[PDB]
Order: sequence, then C-alpha cells, then structure tokens
Amino acid sequence: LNFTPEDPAEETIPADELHEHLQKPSTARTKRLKERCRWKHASAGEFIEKSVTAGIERMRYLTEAHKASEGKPEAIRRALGLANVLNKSTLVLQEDEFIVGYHAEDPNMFPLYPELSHMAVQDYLRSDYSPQPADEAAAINEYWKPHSLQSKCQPYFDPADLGRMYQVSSMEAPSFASGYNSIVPPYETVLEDGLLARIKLAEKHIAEAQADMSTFPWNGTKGLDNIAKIDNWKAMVIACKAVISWARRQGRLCKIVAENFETDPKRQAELLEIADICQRIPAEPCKGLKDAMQAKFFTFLICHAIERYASGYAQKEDTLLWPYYKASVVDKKFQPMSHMDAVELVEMERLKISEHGAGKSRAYREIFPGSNDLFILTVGGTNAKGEDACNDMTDAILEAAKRIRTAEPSIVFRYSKKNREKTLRWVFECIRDGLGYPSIKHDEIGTEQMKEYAKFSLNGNGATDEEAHNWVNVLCMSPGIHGRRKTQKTRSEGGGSIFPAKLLEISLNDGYDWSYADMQLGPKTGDLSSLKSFEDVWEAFRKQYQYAINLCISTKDVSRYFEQRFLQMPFVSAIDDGCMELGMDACALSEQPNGWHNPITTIVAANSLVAIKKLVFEEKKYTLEQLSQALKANWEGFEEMRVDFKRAPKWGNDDDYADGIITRFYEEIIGGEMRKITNYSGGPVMPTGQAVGLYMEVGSRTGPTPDGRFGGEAADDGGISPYMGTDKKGPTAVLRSVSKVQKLLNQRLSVPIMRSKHGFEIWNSYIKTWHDLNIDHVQFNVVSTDEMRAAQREPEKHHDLIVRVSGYSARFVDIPTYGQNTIIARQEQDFSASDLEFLNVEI
Amino acid sequence: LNFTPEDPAEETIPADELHEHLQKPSTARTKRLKERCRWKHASAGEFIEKSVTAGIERMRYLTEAHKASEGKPEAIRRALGLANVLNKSTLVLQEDEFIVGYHAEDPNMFPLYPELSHMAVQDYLRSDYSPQPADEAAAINEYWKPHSLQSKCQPYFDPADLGRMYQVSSMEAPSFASGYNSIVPPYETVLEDGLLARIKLAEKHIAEAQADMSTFPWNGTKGLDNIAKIDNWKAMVIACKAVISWARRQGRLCKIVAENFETDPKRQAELLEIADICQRIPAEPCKGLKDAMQAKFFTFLICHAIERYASGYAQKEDTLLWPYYKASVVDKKFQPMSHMDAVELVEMERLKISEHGAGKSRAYREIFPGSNDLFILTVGGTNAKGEDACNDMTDAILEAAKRIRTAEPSIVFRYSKKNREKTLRWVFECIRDGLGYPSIKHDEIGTEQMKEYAKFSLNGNGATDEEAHNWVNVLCMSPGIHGRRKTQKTRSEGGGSIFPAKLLEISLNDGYDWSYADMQLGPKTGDLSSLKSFEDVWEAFRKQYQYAINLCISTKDVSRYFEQRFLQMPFVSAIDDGCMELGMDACALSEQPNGWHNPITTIVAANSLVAIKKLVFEEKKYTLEQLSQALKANWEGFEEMRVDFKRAPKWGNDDDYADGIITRFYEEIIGGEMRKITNYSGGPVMPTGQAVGLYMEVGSRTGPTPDGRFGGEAADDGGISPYMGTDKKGPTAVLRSVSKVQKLLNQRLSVPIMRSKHGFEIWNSYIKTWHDLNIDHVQFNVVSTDEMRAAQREPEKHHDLIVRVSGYSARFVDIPTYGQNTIIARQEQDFSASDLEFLNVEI
Amino acid sequence: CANFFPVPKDADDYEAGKADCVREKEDEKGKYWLSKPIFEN
Amino acid sequence: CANFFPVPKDADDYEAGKADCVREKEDEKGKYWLSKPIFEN
Ligand SMILES: [Cl-]
Ligand SMILES: [Cl-]
Repeated sequence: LNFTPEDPAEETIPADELHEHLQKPSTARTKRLKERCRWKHASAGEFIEKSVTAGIERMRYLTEAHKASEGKPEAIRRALGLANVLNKSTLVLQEDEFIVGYHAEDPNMFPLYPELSHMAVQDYLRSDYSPQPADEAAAINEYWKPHSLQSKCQPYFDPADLGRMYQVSSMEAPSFASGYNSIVPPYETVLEDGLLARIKLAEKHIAEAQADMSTFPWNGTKGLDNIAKIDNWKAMVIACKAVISWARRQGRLCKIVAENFETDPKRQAELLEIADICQRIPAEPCKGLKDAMQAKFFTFLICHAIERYASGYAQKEDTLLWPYYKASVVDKKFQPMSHMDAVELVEMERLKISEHGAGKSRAYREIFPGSNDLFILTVGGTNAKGEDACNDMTDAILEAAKRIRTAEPSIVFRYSKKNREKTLRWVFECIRDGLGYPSIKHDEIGTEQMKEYAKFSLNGNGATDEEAHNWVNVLCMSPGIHGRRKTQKTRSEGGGSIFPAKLLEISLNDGYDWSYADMQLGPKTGDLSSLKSFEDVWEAFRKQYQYAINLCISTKDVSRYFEQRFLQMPFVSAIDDGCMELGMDACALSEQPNGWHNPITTIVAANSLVAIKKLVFEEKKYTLEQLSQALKANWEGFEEMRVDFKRAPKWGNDDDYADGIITRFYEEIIGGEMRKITNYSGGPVMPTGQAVGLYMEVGSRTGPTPDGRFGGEAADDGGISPYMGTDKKGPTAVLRSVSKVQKLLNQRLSVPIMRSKHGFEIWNSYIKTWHDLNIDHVQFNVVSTDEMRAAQREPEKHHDLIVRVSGYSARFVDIPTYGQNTIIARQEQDFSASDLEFLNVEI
Repeated sequence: LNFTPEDPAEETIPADELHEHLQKPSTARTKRLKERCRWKHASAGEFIEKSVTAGIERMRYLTEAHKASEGKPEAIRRALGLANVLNKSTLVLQEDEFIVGYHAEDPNMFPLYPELSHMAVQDYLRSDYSPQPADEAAAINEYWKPHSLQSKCQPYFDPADLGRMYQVSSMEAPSFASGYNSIVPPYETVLEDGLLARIKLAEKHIAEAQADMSTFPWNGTKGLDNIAKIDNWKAMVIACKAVISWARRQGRLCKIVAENFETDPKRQAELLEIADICQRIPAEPCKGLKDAMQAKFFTFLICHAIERYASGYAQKEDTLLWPYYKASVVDKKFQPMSHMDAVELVEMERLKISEHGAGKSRAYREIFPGSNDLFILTVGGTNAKGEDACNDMTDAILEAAKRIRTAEPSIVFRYSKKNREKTLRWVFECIRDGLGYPSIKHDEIGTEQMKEYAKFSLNGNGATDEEAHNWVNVLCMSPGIHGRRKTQKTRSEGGGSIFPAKLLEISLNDGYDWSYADMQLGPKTGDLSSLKSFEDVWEAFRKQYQYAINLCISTKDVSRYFEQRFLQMPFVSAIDDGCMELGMDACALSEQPNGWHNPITTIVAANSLVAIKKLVFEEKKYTLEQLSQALKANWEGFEEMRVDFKRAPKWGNDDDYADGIITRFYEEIIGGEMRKITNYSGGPVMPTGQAVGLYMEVGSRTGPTPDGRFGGEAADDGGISPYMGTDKKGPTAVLRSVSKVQKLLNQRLSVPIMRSKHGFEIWNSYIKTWHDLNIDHVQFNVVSTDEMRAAQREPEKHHDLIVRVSGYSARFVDIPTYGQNTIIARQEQDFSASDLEFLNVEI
Repeated sequence: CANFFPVPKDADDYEAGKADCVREKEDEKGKYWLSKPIFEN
Repeated sequence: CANFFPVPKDADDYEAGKADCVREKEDEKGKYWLSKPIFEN
C-alpha cells in the first residue's frame, strides 16, 4: 500500500535527479569505456561529438576496385569491391576494448556509400562532415553516379511521380533514392560453421557445376544455368577469404600493440587473447562466448556497414549466443567465464554499438533526434516447441542494459505466458529505470504472421511451423525470421511508410497539397463541387491511397530488381544456407516473404472522415467549401466549427457510428486495397500499425485536419496509440481501444509505484492482460516531469537521463528543446481500483 | 551429235582464253565500274589491291560511346554505340555508283571489331594493315579486352580445352574467339514497313509497358518483366533513328556533290535521284526497285558490318525484290524500269559487294584463298503452296551474274521440278561460263528440314508448313528460314566444324596429336596395347568424338548466353516481328531452331576404320603397333602395306563389308552421338555433309591415315564427294555413292559439250536425275586445263578466268600456285551412253 | 580540299554549328567524295 | 609515429614488401592505434 522506494538509498536521492544514480557498470573497464565512449548520435542536424565526420577510404577503395573489375560478372565485381575495401582499410584498435573492430579508417568516422544514392553522398559533400579530400570524394561521387542504385531505378518511373515521393508528405521516398536499408544477418551460420567451411562448400559446388558443363551430352537449355551459380559461388569465396584476412589483420594489430606499444602487462596479455580470437574467428567455428561475441560483431560490421549500409541490429541474441554462453559460463568447456563476465561482455557490446558511426543520410537523422541509428535486438519469446526460450543469456543481456544505461541498442522482448518470472523481472528492471526498453511484442501474433507469409513461398520453402517461432524485429515494428536461412536480406522486401492523413487532406483539394509541398501531390480525383455525396469522398480517398501505395511497393520491387543485378552481397549470400545451396544472390533468392509497409497517421484520417460524413452530408451543417475554407484558414475563424468537428464521434469511444466507419475504413481501404498488391516474393503486402518517429516530422508536414487539429500540430501518439489528451477513461481504456483492431502502444507509468517493491507485480499483471487483449506492441515511459524540467535547466547534470521518444530511446539532454517539450507534455497515467480489477491483479 | 560452239564466234576464239571473251556488261557504266572496282579479296595472307587496310573510325566511336554509356542498360548502350558510329562516321560516295553507301571512312578500308575478339584485333595491330593511328588502336583494343565477347566466355571453360580448340585440328575454334559470325537479315520488314513504322511500334509498346507498371494493383512477380522489354524497345528506337539519319546524311552527300562537285549534268540529275531515294529509304516503305535495292544494301551494311560483323549474304533475293521489280518493271507504277535496267542494277550490286571490305580475322582469309568473304544468296525454289517461285527477277539476277562475271557473290539455286525452263536456262548460262555458281540445292530436302526443326520451338512458334518453303542458305551449306521473323540471328545458333579424320588419328595415339599440334589433343582413351578388340577402337573414337562435339556446341551456347546480354543487336531486333512483339533481343529470342554443325573429312575416317577391322583384327595381318609405326613413318617403309590398306574395301564400291560399317558409323557415332546434344534453341544438333574449303587447310593439318593417304595429302574432294582419283565408274557412279547417305557434290563437266546447243538438255537431264536421287547439294566446274595452265604462264592475260574452289568461286590468277595446281589436277568427267540411259535423257 | 557545308536546321542530325566537311579525292581507281561531320572547327 | 611492421610470409594477406604502418594516436577521448597496409614506401 505504501509506495516507498525498494532501495532505501533512493529515499534521500532528489527525485529530479533519480536517473543520475542508477548506472552501475559491472567493472571499472566498462565504466571508463562509457566515460570515453565515442558517441555518434546527432541532434538538430549536428553530431553531438565534435570529431564526428565522414571517412573516404571505403569510397576510394570501392571505386578503385570497380574500375579494375570492368567486364567481370557483377557478383564477382561486388566481391572484389568488398575485398579491396577490407584488404586496404586502416584498422582501429582502442584502449580497454575487448570486442574489437571498426568500419572506417578513423574511430571518429563513418564510411559513405556512393554505390547507393548519389543525392545522399552529395549532401555530405555539401556539409561540414564531408569526406576528405573533398575534391577526390566529389570525383568519386561523380564516377559512381551512373552506376548508383538510384540512377538505375529512376528511368522506370515518371519523374513527376518521383518528385511527389521526394517531398516525403504522402509517401516515403524510395530506398534507392535515400540509400536507407535493413537486414537480418544469418549470424547462426558464421558462429556454427565458420567462414573456411563456407568457402569449401562453395568451391565444391563450383567443381560440380564445371563438371556438369563438360558432361556429355550437353544441353543448352539447362547447362547455361551453371553460369550464374559459378559466378555467385566464386564471389562468395572472394568475399569470405577477404573477411578472414581482414579479421586476422585486425588480430595482428592487437599482437603488434601488445608487443610494441602497450605498457600494461595486464592489457598486453588481454590483447594476445584477442589476437588469438581474431585469428581463429570467424575462420573457424566459435567454441566460446568470447568467440561468439566477436564473430557476431565482425558479421555485423560487414552486413550493416562495410559490404552495404543496413540500418538495424536485428537478431535473436539470447538464443543465438546461448550455446556459447553455455560452453563458457555453464559448462566452462572453452573460454571459462562467470555470469558477470558475460554481463561485462554485453556491456562492451552496447558500447561498441554506441560508437558505431552510421553513414546514413541527413534526412534520416532528423526523424530520430538525439540518436545514432536504430539498433533493435530481440530476446525472449518461445522455441520451436512453443516452450519458453528465456535463459541466463537473456538475463545477462538485460542486466548489462540496466547497468551501462546506453540509449542504444534498444531491445524488443517477445512476451509469452511461458516466459519464466526470473527473466521478466530483469525486463522490469530496465523499464523501471526509465530506459524505455525492452519494448514488448506479442509472441504468438508474430509467430502466426510468419506462418501466414510462409504459404506464399515461391520455391515452397517458407518457414515451417517450428521455424515460425524463430522471429525477430527487423527494425522497430515488423517481425522477421532469424537463423541460417530464409532471413530478410533487404528493406526492398519490407519497410517504408505511407500517410493516410496526407492522402485525406489532398482528397479535399483535388490531389493538391496546399499546406506543405505547395504542389500537386496526387491525381485530380475531382474538386469540391464534383463531390456531391459521402460515397464520392470515400472513392476520392481510395484513388489517392491506391495511387500512393502502388508507387510505394513498385519502387521497392524495381529496386529489388537492380539490387540483385548490380548490388550483389556475396558475403551475406555465403552465410545463407539457401543461397549457398542454390548458388543465388541474397537479394535474388527470397524463400520467406515478408512484405510489410507502414500506415502512419491512420487514426487521424480515420476520425476526420467520421466528422465529414455526419456534419456535411448527413446533417448538412456545413458544406465542403466552408470546411475547406476553415482548413485553409488554419481555424483562424470558425472556432465554434472547430470544436464541433472535434466533438464529433471519435475512435475509442465505443461509438457505433464512429467505430462502424473506421472498421470499414481499415479492412476495405487501408488494409484491403493494400493486400491486393503482390511484391517480389510472391506474398501480399500487409499493413503495420506503428509509427517510427515519423509522426513528429510528418505531423509538421501535414496540414489542419477536421479531427480538430491545427496546422502542423503533431501528432498521433503512436501508430495506433490515441491522440494526446484524448484518453480520459484511464490506461485500461487505452487497452480497450487498441484491441479493437484485429484485421504500437506508448504508455507512461508513475515513478513511485514502479520504484517500489510492489512495482513488478503491478507491471506483470498489466503485461498478462495486454497479452490477452491481443495487442501487438507496447512500450513504457517511467520518468517524472520534474527531472526532465531539471534536465532542461541544468543539462550538464543530467547526462544519463534516458527517455523513450518513439520506437527508440535517447538521452533527454541530447534532444532539442522543441522535442523535449513534446515528450514532457504527455500526461502520466495512473491506475485506479477499477483498472486493477480489469487486469485481474493479486497483491 | 556435233559439239560445235553454239556461238559461231567462239569457233575462232582460242580455247586457252575462252573465258576472257565471255564478260558482257549491260552498260558502259558497269563496264567502267568493273574495271575500277575496288576489289577486297586476298591471297597468301595479303590483299590483292595495295590500298586495302583497316579503318579506325568504328573502333574510335564505339569506344567513345561505350565510355559515355556506363551504367545504362546494355541493350541501350549497344544502340548508343551503333548510333555514335553512324552519326560521326565519314560517308563515302564514288563515281558511276547508283547503289551508294559504305561501312568505313575510306572506300579502300574495312572496320574492325574489338567488342568481339581481342586476339583478332591484336593480329591486325601486328600487321601491315593495322588501323591508324596504331597507338590509339592499341589503346582501344586494350580498353575493350575485358568487355570483349572472348573474355566473357573463356572463364567457363578449361584453358586446356580452349587450347585444343585453338589448334584448329580436331575442332574449329569457338566463334567468340575468332569473331566469325553469320546472320539471315529480315530484309522483308525494312522494305515493306520502313524504319519510321518500326519506331512507332516500339514507342507504342513502351507507353503500354509504362502504363502497365503504373497500373493498380502492382504485381512484383509480373510487373518487373516490363523492364527488359522497355530497355529493348528503347534501344530499337535509338538504333532505327540512327540508321535513318545515317541514310539521309548519305543522301545529303549526293546532293552536295551534285550541286558543288559533279560537272556532268547527267550524273548530277542521277545523284539527285539517289538523294531522293536515300531521303525516303529506309525511313519510308519501298515503292520501287531502286528503293528496294538501296534499302537491302543499307540493311546489309548494318547487319553484316556496322552493328556487328557477320559473314554471309543470306537472302531470298528474287522473292524478296519481286514485289518491287513488279512495281517498277512490270506495272511501272513507281520508278519505271526496263528489264535491262534491273539487270544493270543487280550488276552494280555485285560490284558493291565486290568492294565490301570484310573486317574478318586473318585465320579466315587463309581457308578461302583469292576471296574477299563468303557472300551467298539464294534464288529459285518454291513458294508456300509448293508452286514454282522462279520469276523474271530471278532471271535478272542470273543474267547480271553471267554478264558482269564477278567471283562474288556466289548464288544458290533451290531446284524443284516445278521450276520453269526459262529460269533454268539462265542457271545453265552461268554454269556453262564456268562461274561455278549457281550451285544446286534440293528444294524439298531443305523444306523438310525446316519443318523438322519447327517442332522444337520453345515458344511453339516455329516455321509453319507454308513458312518452311521460305528457306535460304545461311552460308555455304546449311538451310535457314528467311522473312520478317524466325530468321537465324547468329552463328552461335548454327555453324562450325569438326574433323573425324583427326579424331581417328589421335584415337590411335592415346588422344595425342603427333602429326600437327604435337600435343595432347584428346582424352587419354588408352594406348595401343589396351586396345585388344575392334570394339575398343570403336569406343576409343567414340569418346574422342563425344568430347570434341561437346566442346563445339557448349562454346556456341555459352557465346549465345553473353551475346544477348552484352552484344545486343537492337537494329536487327527492330526489324524482326518476333523481337518487336515480345520486346526481346535478336540473340535472346529464338523461335525457329537451326542447330547445325559440319562434319568435315568424315569419309576419310570412315574408310580408314574398315581397313583397320579387316587387316588388324580379322585377318591379323598387321598389329596396331606396326600400323602406328607405318603412320609415324609417313609410309616411308611398309609400301606393300600402304597399297594393301588402300586396297581394302572402300566407300562407294557397293561393298557389303565396307558399306555396312560406314552406315553404322554415320547413324550411331557421327550423327547419333551428335543428335544427343540439345542447343540453346531447344532443338537437336544435326550434321551437315559438306566442306567449306577447310579440307585444303585441315588436310594439311591432318596426318597420314590408313586409307592410303600420306602425311598432309589433302584431301576429301568435298563433304561427301569421293576422294580424288578414286571414282573410276563414271560421273553416274558418283551420284550412286552420295545418294547412299540419307540418315556437297563437286563435279567437272567437259567444256565442248557445254558450250554447244545440246548443252542445256544434257545438263538439265543430269539435274532431274540428281533431284530424284535425293542428293542435297551439287556444284559444277566447266573449265579446260589448258586455259588454267595458260593462266599460270601469263596471268596478266587471264584476269577474268573464274574457277570453283570449294563452297565459293574465285579468280584463278588470284589463287596461289600451290592452290591452282590442286584444282587443275582434278580429272574432267565425261558421260558415256550408259550414263545417258541412267539419266533418262531424250535428244 | 576541305569544304564546309552547314547542316540544314530541319535535318535529323542537325546540331548547333554542325557541318559536313566534303572533300574530293582520287586515287588510281577513280574519284570519290568523303563527308565528315565537324563542329565549327 | 609511423612504425613499419613487415607482414609475415605465412599471413593470408602477405605480399612482397608489404607491411603494417602502425601509428599510435590519442585525442580527448582516449588512446587508439591505426594499422595501414603499405608497400615499402
Ligand atoms: Cl520494422
Ligand atoms: Cl551454312
């Protein structure tokens, strides 16, 4: 009944600086490593650390190799490109590091990608972070321009349509234009088999293919199939051999420094251990946890930075590292460790990620203020038999997060009722410390979505019912298979956003966006006078949505077409059992379909339509001309009219008239018309109820809407979360509203009840109810307003304060004042006795 | 009964200079044009005319365009390559010319092809005919090396195997290594439709494809198919627009010269007519014969020289030009002409071809001494209804050949009993003048071979029963569909040679060629001791043949693979109804299969095997070691042994023991094992009983054989023709021998009986019998030995003496003394009373 | 022998300052003319 | 700070006259080392 802090030490600690006393690094080493951490996060279009700038070695060595590889098969050229980069790159070794490696010539730098988007590199050339020398980089960007993925996709689209997508108002810009990307790396293959084994497999396949081509009698209708296979397998060998050499040259650096530079005998012996690890790994199979963690990081560098840029950190880390945690900690067969040693190791991993400079474009640094890049790993969930997957490696991951307190990487916890309590308590510890993560995903919901997509497999080799349990978050919102095979290899497969709120706004202006772009954003579906009935505004929005979603998916498939032809990824292909077996490129082979796309600001356009039908066509209180006049005036006049449109029946009020329209709006237009589209993998394109921080930007990109919003008033709280200051029936009612959609939840909990000894039981009771209501996602914010206000006044005393923005976490002081005030304004929800009965609690 | 010359003027003309009084140009213009003809034929690795050398403009402008077209689709890059060549090329206009145009910057020159074979261009760089400047050309050849067709095909073959093919002893070198090529141009489309119409078709298809890609709902499993189509159609437009501009710039040259340079008012008015023709043609449909002849030549230049090198002149010229002959001569609707005007026009065509410098490699100038290139056109035959196809255009073609007396182009006459006598007499006139052409092909045999191949069509759109009558000789020996569609586009489809005589020789030496290459030419099938029975030498040759033929076809299909991917021919594609309809490249789309390959020196290896079975394994007179010793000694010793092996039962002697082996040798090994191979077009690879002058070279490349031959004694008279000095039962017996093979005939006729008034009846009677014996091919040589001897003594007095070498005709004085003596030595066959009864003659 | 002939503005290959360089030549065989596209020297 | 370290003859990346140029650096954050492949100056 009493909400005293579980730790008596917090009784004396001022509430406006609580989170400045929560961090507790497992060792002195990780304490030093956090203090001297080379942060790469940025704010207001500017990096927080002063030394952060772009490198040029990748651009240089990729260009050199490309010129020299003319005439050769593109797959091999790409392998030779990666090889040249790895062979000639300056390697980096820092002090106190155990997990070593980097993706640039300088630890403060980040590589660029002229082979992707010409515009993206151009923007860095015109910035304070341009690669040096600036003239050489400019020459490199000009050389790559006709070979860029952007230049290959553009001719097959009306330049007028592309301009509409480049506005980023109704449609997100295509990935070939931005260079943005995601991937789920087959880490399991590297750790289990090693790269030498993959080379031997490829070499054997080549000899078999060559033997077939010289086999009498020849068949020209079949024999020529070996050409693409041999080219792919040869590229895999080149790529793998380069990574091994690159990892061993990294180890040689450790040996050199330990023998010629390092003065501390403790560090010297440590660097020699790291040298032995880099020597064997990833050439040989991993035998211990230290090997596994190093392999995983090496593999991460190649797949997400060196071979190609790919935002994300998708992996099932606990399940992935468990066999090596077991060999090291549990059985102590190789590299004997304690549980705390594992905790320190994960701490060091989080720091390496915190130092990972992302060569992403500027446009994708604005949508996520105060962050480096979106790094989201997944833990928990269930195994193949539906049994609990949680283990001590899971706990080690979670404890390290709580201890080191870094905003990145974020964590997704797949919640099942099978999940043991001991792990759940660790989940709660991170949340109660206001980290914003682990966010909670519905285990069964995601598993079923893997089974559904598996049916559309072109080669009939989708994920089995057992393999469906092996899923992770690709980025912030969407599920995806992990493992040695059938993993998503590109953002072209799944990802991207569409904004129905913008589609509706232009639907009342003949496809013309007057508020933001000041141009024709959609097709001329008709003027206000042509629209004589509510059925016409329903078809006006339909054609706007159809036209928009068609461009969104077509641009990704066209990108996919040229990605497998000119942007081959022979390394990723080498560590995929499917690609290695069939001799195909990672982008070419797509065994497990996963075509998602994100409808953001859907509820905003949904509520607006209800107010239109009733006030304009049913009651005839206002004509479409007056409403359009009221919008274009940004509610300067028509104040009694504005409050009347907000008064109109909304979503989440159990209103038959309102809910009856939204239901028909989601299953027929938003989800119906979208399901009609088939992507590259032969599967349907299904919606994702979520908002990846776009709402803050898009909300400023969308005009005033008949839901009561002014011009630029941003936004929807989440992808399905209720509008700010609209939920007036408690936190339990928010659970009632989201659960209605069956064909992302942001919540703020009170600090005192969470820092108490009764905190876990209340939180767990909420989660169990949340799971029973079949809600897909939920994240929690545990931070007092006073501490945020104190962080605004004296930022230099609140560096370790971490808050949850959207789909990611960030340091509150590294967020612009405009962004801070937006997060603060949100009301902290409390639980009543009626709510507790609904959650079926038991104290 | 009396063999007096039909022309009393020949009674006084000395027999040793008869053919120096046969030429009779229709006009003074063509008489001048033959006298000042810029001949391009070569002898002993040296051009006859002194000014003949290679150009560089094509190499230069193709290289410039390729550098500038980086990143673009290969089909479009190839179109831009052709465009740049056509746009910037120096155009040539000569005096007395009516048919205008050229394929180089200088009328004495010929372009080169670095995009094909690096070695071929390299050989010209190391010659007295290197393109100038030599350093720039060397830089151009080095740039193209990794992009060359040769460099793209080589990695997919054992370098040891390629070296065996490069020896040109048992296998002909692959086309990607030599650059040699053939094509059957769809002339019908150009003349009937014009290029502007083809552009409009392509543009319409593009708009339809673009409309489909933006059609809701999108389908990524289908929609991406439009990419390759749009790229192809765009390339067709670029290519066509360039040819039109190129032809009109050619016309502008005529106008300029007529207005500023030409002083003769007759020629001025003529050049203005040519200017009007080039302006409309081939942009617009042809309306007259002059338009048609100009279109055909323009189209020939692009398809055989400018867009790509392609040896040959395949076309059904009489049937092709007939509608325009009819409009001009017969109906006089447009460009009114007399029959003689048509004769003069064809005369001028033969001269333009005689001036056409071929950029073919040196290696293919040695096999055909005294010739420019193999230009073979086809006339006669039957139409779709099996009725006679002969017309007055046929006669005009034949008369022009007799009048102008040029060695090139050669003519193939498809003989049917439906063929009218008036045309047959014109055929006889060319033969009786000793031109060596028209050679005679069996009409029905070729037509049936088109029906058979039609069944294996991958898209089920092979030649119909009516379309099967529309066939021509691709080169010297093989039949192929002509028309607006389904025509052969590359030598990769059909062509190439294999030499069983060499396969047998190395079969008795463990696959080692000791006589020529002095290296391991085949697989180690076993030594002489391992071979204990005749069944072993039959399997030894089998494995040698299987290994050889497999490389022959695989190398062509691999070439085909990269030809459609990097060597696209957008112009040829544009004038093909199939390619235009399906949006595919000419090399990609293969509707009518035509996979042939040439077994040369088959009879030599056939006869040798009979002598082996009987003398070594049946009678045990000599062991395999003694026979091998006799061969390696080149019959220095074992003279009684040599005459004994020649004494052994041969082919064509009606010997049951001999014919029983050859029959089993042809249907099981030569044709059986070869039919087992399927090529790119999904059809079988069937043999061609013929010899395209290779026997003179290969005969010097093959060692002594157990058929009685010494080392280097060359060779087989033809592809199925009996060995020289072996036919001892008359010319009728030669007809008996060839007709045995059902699962090329060279003949020499006596001058006096052919120059008489009874010549035609005897010749016609022979042809009718030849047709009934189902013999595929036959050519005739009508020239006295005395005239050839007189040509050797005083060559400057016998310039117009033309003889038949192999599959082509050449001037006797332009043939090396070694080559001359080979043709002279052949015995002139005479017809007895017994032969006349067998031919069913009637005087 | 170099004579400049400006390309007509209605020609398919017309470009700014483009012209045909027509030169008359004659060897032992006969007379001929060469037309090379040049851009205002 | 430029120190040349010859690449061992048994290394995967071994080439003639190849060496690692190891240089020690240190900014406001901390100390680190850079290894750049160089070919005998
Ligand atoms: Cl996602
Ligand atoms: Cl042929």
